[PDB]
Amino acid sequence: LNLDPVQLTFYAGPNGSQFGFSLDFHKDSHGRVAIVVGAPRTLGPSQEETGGVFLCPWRAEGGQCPSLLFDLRDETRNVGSQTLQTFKARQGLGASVVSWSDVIVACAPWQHWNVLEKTEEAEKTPVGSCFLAQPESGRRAEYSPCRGNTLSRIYVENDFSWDKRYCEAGFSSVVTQAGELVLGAPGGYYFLGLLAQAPVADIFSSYRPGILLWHVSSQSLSFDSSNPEYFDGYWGYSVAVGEFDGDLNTTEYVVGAPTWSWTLGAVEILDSYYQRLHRLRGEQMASYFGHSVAVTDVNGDGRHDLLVGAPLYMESRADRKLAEVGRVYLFLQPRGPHALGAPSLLLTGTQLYGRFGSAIAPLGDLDRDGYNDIAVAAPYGGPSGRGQVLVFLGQSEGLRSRPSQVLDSPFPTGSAFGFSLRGAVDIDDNGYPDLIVGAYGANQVAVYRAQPVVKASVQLLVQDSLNPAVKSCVLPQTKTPVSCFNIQMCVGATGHNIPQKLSLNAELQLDRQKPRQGRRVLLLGSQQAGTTLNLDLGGKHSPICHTTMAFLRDEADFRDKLSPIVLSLNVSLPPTEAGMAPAVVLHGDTHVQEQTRIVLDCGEDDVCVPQLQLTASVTGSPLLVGADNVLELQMDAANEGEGAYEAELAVHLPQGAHYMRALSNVEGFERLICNQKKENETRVVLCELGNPMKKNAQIGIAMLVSVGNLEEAGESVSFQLQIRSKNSQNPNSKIVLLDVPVRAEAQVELRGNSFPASLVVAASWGPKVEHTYELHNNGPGTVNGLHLSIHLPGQSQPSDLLYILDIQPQGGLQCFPQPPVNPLKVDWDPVLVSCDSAPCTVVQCDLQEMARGQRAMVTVLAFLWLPSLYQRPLDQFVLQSHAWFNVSSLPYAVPPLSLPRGEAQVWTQLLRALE
Amino acid sequence: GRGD
Amino acid sequence: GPNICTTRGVSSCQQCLAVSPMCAWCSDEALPLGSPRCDLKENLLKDNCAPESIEFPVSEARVLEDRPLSDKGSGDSSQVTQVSPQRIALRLRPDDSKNFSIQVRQVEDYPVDIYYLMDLSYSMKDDLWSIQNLGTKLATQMRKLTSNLRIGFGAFVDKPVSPYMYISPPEALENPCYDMKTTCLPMFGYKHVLTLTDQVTRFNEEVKKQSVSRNRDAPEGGFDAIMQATVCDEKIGWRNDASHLLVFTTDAKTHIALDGRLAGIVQPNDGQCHVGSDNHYSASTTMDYPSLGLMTEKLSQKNINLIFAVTENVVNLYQNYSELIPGTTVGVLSMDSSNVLQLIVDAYGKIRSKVELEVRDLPEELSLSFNATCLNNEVIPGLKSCMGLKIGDTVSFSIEAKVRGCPQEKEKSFTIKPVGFKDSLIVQVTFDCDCACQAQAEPNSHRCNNGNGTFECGVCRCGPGWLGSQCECSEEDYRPSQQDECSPREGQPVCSQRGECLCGQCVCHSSDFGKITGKYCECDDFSCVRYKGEMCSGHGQCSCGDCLCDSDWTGYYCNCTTRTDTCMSSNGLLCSGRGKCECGSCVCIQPGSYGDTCEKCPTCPDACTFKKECVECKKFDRGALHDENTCNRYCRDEIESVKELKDTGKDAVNCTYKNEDDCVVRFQYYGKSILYVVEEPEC
Ligand SMILES: *[C@@H]1O[C@H](CO)[C@@H](O[C@@H]2O[C@H](CO)[C@@H](O[C@@H]3O[C@H](CO)[C@@H](O)[C@H](O)[C@@H]3O)[C@H](O)[C@H]2NC(C)=O)[C@H](O)[C@H]1NC(C)=O
Ligand SMILES: *[C@@H]1O[C@H](CO)[C@@H](O[C@@H]2O[C@H](CO)[C@@H](O[C@@H]3O[C@H](CO)[C@@H](O)[C@H](O)[C@@H]3O)[C@H](O)[C@H]2NC(C)=O)[C@H](O)[C@H]1NC(C)=O
Ligand SMILES: *[C@@H]1O[C@H](CO)[C@@H](O[C@@H]2O[C@H](CO)[C@@H](O)[C@H](O)[C@H]2NC(C)=O)[C@H](O)[C@H]1NC(C)=O
Ligand SMILES: *[C@@H]1O[C@H](CO)[C@@H](O[C@@H]2O[C@H](CO)[C@@H](O)[C@H](O)[C@H]2NC(C)=O)[C@H](O)[C@H]1NC(C)=O
Ligand SMILES: *[C@@H]1O[C@H](CO)[C@@H](O[C@@H]2O[C@H](CO)[C@@H](O)[C@H](O)[C@H]2NC(C)=O)[C@H](O)[C@H]1NC(C)=O
Ligand SMILES: *[C@@H]1O[C@H](CO)[C@@H](O)[C@H](O)[C@H]1NC(C)=O
Ligand SMILES: *[C@@H]1O[C@H](CO)[C@@H](O)[C@H](O)[C@H]1NC(C)=O
Ligand SMILES: *[C@@H]1O[C@H](CO)[C@@H](O)[C@H](O)[C@H]1NC(C)=O
Ligand SMILES: [Ca+2]
Ligand SMILES: [Ca+2]
Ligand SMILES: [Ca+2]
Ligand SMILES: [Ca+2]
Ligand SMILES: [Ca+2]
Ligand SMILES: [Ca+2]
Ligand SMILES: [Ca+2]
Ligand SMILES: [Mg+2]
Repeated sequence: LNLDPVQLTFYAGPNGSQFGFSLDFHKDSHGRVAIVVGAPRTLGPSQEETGGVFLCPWRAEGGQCPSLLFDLRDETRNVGSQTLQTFKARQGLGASVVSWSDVIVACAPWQHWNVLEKTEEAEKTPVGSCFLAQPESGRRAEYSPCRGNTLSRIYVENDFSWDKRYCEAGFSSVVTQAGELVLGAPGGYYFLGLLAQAPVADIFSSYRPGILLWHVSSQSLSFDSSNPEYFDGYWGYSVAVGEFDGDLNTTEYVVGAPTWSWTLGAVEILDSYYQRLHRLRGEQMASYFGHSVAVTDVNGDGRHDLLVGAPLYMESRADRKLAEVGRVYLFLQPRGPHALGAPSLLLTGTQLYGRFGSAIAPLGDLDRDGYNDIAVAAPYGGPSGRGQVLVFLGQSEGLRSRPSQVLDSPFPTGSAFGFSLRGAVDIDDNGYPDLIVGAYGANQVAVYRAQPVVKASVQLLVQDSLNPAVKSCVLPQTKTPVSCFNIQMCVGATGHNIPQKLSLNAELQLDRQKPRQGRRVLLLGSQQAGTTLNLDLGGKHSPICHTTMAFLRDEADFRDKLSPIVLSLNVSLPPTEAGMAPAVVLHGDTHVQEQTRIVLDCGEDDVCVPQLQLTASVTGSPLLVGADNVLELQMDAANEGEGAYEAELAVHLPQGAHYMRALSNVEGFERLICNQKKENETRVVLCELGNPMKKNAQIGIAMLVSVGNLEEAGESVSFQLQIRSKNSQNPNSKIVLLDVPVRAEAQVELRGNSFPASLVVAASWGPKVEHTYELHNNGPGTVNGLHLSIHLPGQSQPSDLLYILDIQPQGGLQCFPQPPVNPLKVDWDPVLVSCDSAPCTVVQCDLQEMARGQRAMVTVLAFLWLPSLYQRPLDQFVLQSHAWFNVSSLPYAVPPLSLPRGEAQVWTQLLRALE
Repeated sequence: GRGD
Repeated sequence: GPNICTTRGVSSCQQCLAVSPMCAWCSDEALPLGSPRCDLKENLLKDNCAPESIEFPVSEARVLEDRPLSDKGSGDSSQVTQVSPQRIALRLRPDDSKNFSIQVRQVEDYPVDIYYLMDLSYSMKDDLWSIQNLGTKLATQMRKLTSNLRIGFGAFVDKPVSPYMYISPPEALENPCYDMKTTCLPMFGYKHVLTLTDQVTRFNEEVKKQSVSRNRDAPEGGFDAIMQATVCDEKIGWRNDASHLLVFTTDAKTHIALDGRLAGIVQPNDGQCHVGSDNHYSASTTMDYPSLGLMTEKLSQKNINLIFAVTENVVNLYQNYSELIPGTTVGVLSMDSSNVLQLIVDAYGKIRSKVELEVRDLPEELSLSFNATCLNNEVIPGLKSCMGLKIGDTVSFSIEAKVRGCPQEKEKSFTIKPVGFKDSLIVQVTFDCDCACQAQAEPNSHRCNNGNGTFECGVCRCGPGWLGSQCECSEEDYRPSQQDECSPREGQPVCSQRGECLCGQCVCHSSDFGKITGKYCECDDFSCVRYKGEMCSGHGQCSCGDCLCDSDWTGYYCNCTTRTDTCMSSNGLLCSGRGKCECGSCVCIQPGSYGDTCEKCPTCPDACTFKKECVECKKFDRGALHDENTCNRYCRDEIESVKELKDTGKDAVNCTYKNEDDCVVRFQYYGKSILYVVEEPEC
């Protein structure tokens, strides 16, 4: 919003060094803020792409930066019979730089490590390493948690268990507030994903120059897993820290696994001991869900909110085509124990291949409005594909879908603008957090400074009615009496660190609706309908109020005496900019509008006092809990008094209820303009009833409202209905309260069929007959106490006329038949053969809890008894299987209306061929 | 156990 | 008559033509201040005003070129036509629609070139042995389907970078499997070995000289090879007039875009050919893996069919990928690639059995509704694809093009092309909004108040300030009025509280964020219902407060789609014949049936219940349904064959249907639907 896209500071690095691949703010001891920039391809002393880190001091004009020197010589030591080796060529130093306190932590993800012992070696691989430095004291330290001295032969015999030879530690790094370094190793445990943590103090204390392989005492690493889902998940591709368990003492880690579960993606929230607390599965495969994760409080609730990026998400285009644009997921943290379900918002990029969500950077309170904001990056987005960064402002219920600002890449094409972002630090020290965007393609870093935000507050006060026969003032230069009314226009600008020379232009328009010659009201001073006051509010902590005189034109001049007079106040920054960027950004309600009208047929009293009556009647009384209830709130309005000005129908909707549409019975005005609004703590809908609601006018309004989320409520829900106007005496109608009962109900389908339904038996192993019973929870509410009893004739023995086999509860409802089915492991006019004739084989199928709309199917495997088929080959049999449905109770506060119960019959017709 |  | 043409417009020919397609205009000087100039043609013609001066443009579609569909294929490649007509010209008046039909044929003996892209990991050593003579075996099975067959070979392992590859000891760079006491080639990203050639013996020779290489991580760089094979048209040797099959054989997960960060590669993969004179992927070690979206763009652009010949352990992974890559088929591959020859033939037959249309470069002002005739003569509505076809079958699609208002471009052209077909239909749309009377325009005519306004088309279009029929009433000079028609009815608001009652006519307000129009300024284009924050769901234009939904969409909120492609189920019937289609979604009216396409039901009548009549329809041709066309329209099974009574491999529906002759018809249903009907039942 208030980021300045004109005065940019550009920091440049060596050409082709990828200066800007990663960056962070560094605050030295003196308090000055410097920028730490990583250049993972900076040439080393041997003309090799070792990488480097640059510490850029804050300068208005930017420019070059002095490099932060790190050791870049390949090391080698002989410990006993082994020869530890370190290879720093193409190590990518600076690929991840994080600053904490006075320590700069730059990692080299692709640094190689190798151990030689006799002929056998350790299979030189990119273990990775991270370099720690204190720029003030000059201290240097290193941390390579995945270095080992185990030969490659040992790993083969142990099935590559605890194989950390390819961690690439430092791929993603973050330092907790307590001061514990957390490194992401997407390749650890054979590309399974690894996480390494160690206090920064212990890393410095335990570091010893010339010792390539040491062990930090307090370090803790993640755990290897045999679950195939985690295979090749790159667990640790991105890492973030935050609070997600309600205990401020403990710190929780947010780890992204962009290829978890066969390239599905996932973000895991785990405590300091790596015990998983919650997992957020990706939405689309190969979308790289979890590529970037950010933790911030975007709704001012005091609880951190999780943001996940999916750069390669392909949104379903309107033409049934998939377009790769990227997506950012917002997971607002609910109150109490974490219950993060579906994402609370879905920000989707627009430019194809833009990789929206590639980098997410919390911005703090960019506008100081009380809600934290974020800046999502599209390194290849924008109309020209040069990349852009979008700024989203937090609000009381998450983020705003519309990006408040869009920063376009000032660099050439293919600069990867916005690949790395960082904010929440006031670099220039003007009270507003600033943003720095890295573009390693152009080897430059762009610094965006946040400008002060002015919260303009415009208030226009004017009369409610005009009486032309009350001419008091006289037109200047003449004495022709006219009807004059006062117009008060209070303007107030407030903000933090705003300039003391703040000026505002307040434009007043009288009767803006009509054309210039159609204006009915004019100002006494200029005899014109409109003025532009220049208000300077520098140093003013209270609104500035100005008053003018507006007179009603002569009655014979204008014929329209019914259309309300509309007064507008525009307010805007002065054009003093003269081409330069305005030092401030005007924000808030800068445009107000108020109405006034000529006193028309208000009676001898010259005051319009209306009388308003309302009637409430709801249709669809049963509000089934868990069902998308739609209620028709049929209503009637009567203006039994005089004319009502700006008559509006007020409906107080509960949290579950939502306005859908409102239709009136007036042919000319059948559709009512309803404006949903969240009045103090209860949402309300304002539907117009005609601005000059005529006397003796009755309007019947039928509104459809969607009521949901009734589970977290009582037996009933009520609505507030009132008709409010802008008259002086009796402006509002009596509030009519309408209550609708809330009920929980559900129904279940009991159906089954025979496979085959009929099987002509020509008359042990023989014809195959199986019965399948399926239950569907079609009811709006969930079901609990699922019970089923199937009556199957027979004994599963030679006495049985139809051998039976194992019963399969596909839905998940186990049962026990009365006679033990399949005693042997081997699978060896019709008369109603019910279960009565033989021992009734009844299976106690119980599923207890049944999800809404869920279907459970139980099938029985049976075969006609071959010896029994031969005997009695002249008696047609129709094997009838009967089942009974049963429910304990709906799991709700009030599950009335009995419980679902069914009675279904399934039979198979043998059709004795030799009957 | 793991790999190609 | 109180039609829309007379109510609105009545100001100029230009405005009335945009009122609605049915409106006309009379520029004749007759009827002075009488009947409205704009109305239905019969209304205008009925009241005289017909000196052949009525401007009533009619939308027309002309076939600029339509060669007949070639019936034989092969022969001369240039003359092989699979879509007819090939070019059509559309002239659409404002907010008008015109229907046009096209035909698509799967010509027999159409040339096909198959490019074999085989993963060469160490686990594919067994596979490479069975492929040894796949060139001749593939040729024999294809010569019965195509005269012109050309086969190429390509291999891939992974990026030769520090991870994914063994870089130590130094010997490992030359013999990666040296730690296993074996010899193998050094790792390579993608290696084109044999360009598409008709000499099938070359394929056998090249495969015999190939060898495997060993990498570290399970995922392979397969998608890198697919991109290079698709975009290296000259190197690979694709023929424009031929079916392009890209057999992609692998037995492991595949690296996707953004995986190159492990190797340090961050540059996005551009869809360019980087295969050099050495036939190796030059940018393998310096460019990231392609994304799914990029591959689909290049596969669709090059008209290449991708076949995932993968093994069992990754069949689901590539099946899920195939969902995100439309136009791809997945085939289960044996662990030794022993059934690849049958996999290719089945894949090719499946590819040629379907026709799906795609629209390219469609202007935003146009919408299209497609109806498919497919096999038989049932016109499934809102469907752009026909499945179940065999070679030689012709399907016809009826398309209606509707324009959103009057675009100012006046010349647009889009292409309708079936997926995988070189042939396409080029539609040239020429919008026609202004009328011919505008040519004889008088900027300052003495008729229009001594030339203070422009005269054209038999009426006066007055300039600013001056209003009236002859521009003689000014703007404010006639504030008083006595014959004013500002109020639509007595006692109603003048000009609907949105205009000025000057000179009788209602002059509408500035119409902020919109435009107020009408005899009483009642109509507008900013009052339509917004379904999800967009007026008319962004699938329609507001016309006097009514959402005039364009083609492809319908409903008061223009949010119900007319597309029924979602309903189309593997079964070949809309929503599996168990329900209808409501705005794409399936309504499973059939009891016990559910799913996205009402395809899965476990409590419905068994196959036998109905398949009994399917055999009675063809195997017997008696009783009924034989005259109802069900034996062909509905019965896609086979006629009486035998009763093997041993085909339980997959789909074993044992049915002892009893016929009218009392014979026990033992028929077995057996994912091409096949009915093993008994040759002769026993009574
Ligand atoms: C490939 O196929 C589809 C592509 O979208 C996906 O299959 C689904 O995978 C999920 C995760 O394994 C399955 O989840 C489970 O579903 C049951 C309910 O069916 C639920 O009770 C469990 O808690 C769990 O969520 C899901 O069933 C499965 N769907 C189907 C139709 O099989 C997935 O992306 C891929 N499946 C693979 C790789 O197995
Ligand atoms: C694709 O098929 C559908 C369904 O046949 C076509 O829509 C239907 O087309 C017919 C013929 O134009 C319409 O008939 C009409 O009836 C209405 C009254 O209901 C009348 O006002 C029209 O003048 C006309 O006589 C029918 O309404 C229409 N829709 C439905 C729901 O049946 C569609 O046009 C076909 N598309 C193409 C490109 O051929
Ligand atoms: C749900 O099932 C139970 C049995 O599991 C039913 O209660 C039993 O019903 C039989 C048959 O009437 C009686 O002989 C038992 O004494 C009952 N047991 C009790 C009441 O504990 C029950 O009626 C079924 N559904 C409901 C709630 O009606
Ligand atoms: C657009 O639809 C019309 C029908 O509404 C088609 O006109 C029919 O064309 C066929 C084939 O020539 C004739 O058999 C019919 O007799 C015609 N109309 C009718 C219903 O009698 C028209 O061909 C379609 N599109 C084109 C290409 O103009
Ligand atoms: C198109 O929009 C309409 C609303 O304008 C949707 O109709 C709603 O459907 C749901 C589900 O049946 C009902 O609960 C609502 O009450 C309906 N609203 C109405 C009738 O105003 C309709 O479902 C939408 N269609 C699609 C495909 O989304
Ligand atoms: C965490 O430490 C603080 C000390 O600052 C202590 O008050 C708190 O109780 C500790 N947490 C728990 C769960 O005890
Ligand atoms: C808002 O509503 C709450 C709940 O009824 C009430 O406690 C509070 O005082 C209200 N705030 C107002 C009226 O400003
Ligand atoms: C049912 O049909 C299948 C397929 O023909 C056959 O394999 C099986 O043996 C049959 N079962 C019988 C005859 O019971
Ligand atoms: Ca905690
Ligand atoms: Ca929060
Ligand atoms: Ca904010
Ligand atoms: Ca700042
Ligand atoms: Ca009064
Ligand atoms: Ca193999
Ligand atoms: Ca690999
Ligand atoms: Mg492999």
